[PDB]
Amino acid sequence: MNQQKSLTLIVALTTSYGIGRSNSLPWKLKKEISYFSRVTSFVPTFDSFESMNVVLMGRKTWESIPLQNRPLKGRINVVITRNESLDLGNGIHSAKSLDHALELLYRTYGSESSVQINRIFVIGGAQLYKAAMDHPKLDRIMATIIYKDIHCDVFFPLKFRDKEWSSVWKKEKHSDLESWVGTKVPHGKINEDGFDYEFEMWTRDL
Ligand SMILES: NC(=O)C1=CN([C@@H]2O[C@H](COP(=O)(O)OP(=O)(O)OC[C@H]3O[C@@H](n4cnc5c(N)ncnc54)[C@H](OP(=O)(O)O)[C@@H]3O)[C@@H](O)[C@H]2O)C=CC1
Ligand SMILES: CN(c1ccccc1)c1cnc2nc(N)nc(N)c2c1
Repeated sequence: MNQQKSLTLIVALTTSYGIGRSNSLPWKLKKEISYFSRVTSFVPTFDSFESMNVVLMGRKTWESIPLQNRPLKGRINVVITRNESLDLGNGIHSAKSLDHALELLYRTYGSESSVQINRIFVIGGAQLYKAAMDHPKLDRIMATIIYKDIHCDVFFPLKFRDKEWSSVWKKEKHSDLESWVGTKVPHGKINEDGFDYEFEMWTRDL
């Protein structure tokens, strides 16, 4: 009683699949973070009476977030680590794998509980992204494509926008991005502190 919900991956990456620098983001793009926050937080009106989304993230990503911004507010946060240690935790769930997270989530927020899960997002680590791309339930990438070869030292693990992956991964119409996301979303290049970036949505049949 586990594999009912698909997973969505959300990432901002350069054209050379760069995602990370010295354990942080290699840009500072306030509107891109606003998009990330709205997408990961958005629940249909009828359902936000008790439903919330889930953000699953790697322990190095969790450590990368400024303390003022943990746990990611208004979403259920779950940190994936092989080391059942202590992320001294507000209510900070921890699991040793992406499947252990889902089990913990379905156990914790059951069809009877006061808080109910709406959508489930994987928000990073390269290492956690790698696990997600291998997961049979993952069917959607909310990608922010950043059009600058920004120097990075951590890379998204699977070239999903490249030719070799084009039979599996398909980029959806911008109107299809909107209603999945449930809001008007800028179409085309956005410019914030020197780079062009744009919002994309890719899917892969289960
Ligand atoms: N969209 C973007 O642009 C994003 C960029 N980032 C950036 O990504 C970089 C971090 O990526 P990365 O270093 O790969 O870090 P991760 O966040 O993937 O954290 C890696 C660690 O988390 C745990 N982990 C990850 N996957 C699994 C798994 N499948 N099973 C069990 N444990 C797992 C392990 O923790 P342990 O060692 O405790 O066993 C692993 O050592 C940072 O620069 C951050 O800024 C992060 C999110 C988004
Ligand atoms: C890790 N992260 C973050 C979030 C809040 C504060 C500092 C860092 C972050 C920031 N922006 C993100 N943008 C997208 N499109 N996808 C992600 N997984 C993103 C993740």
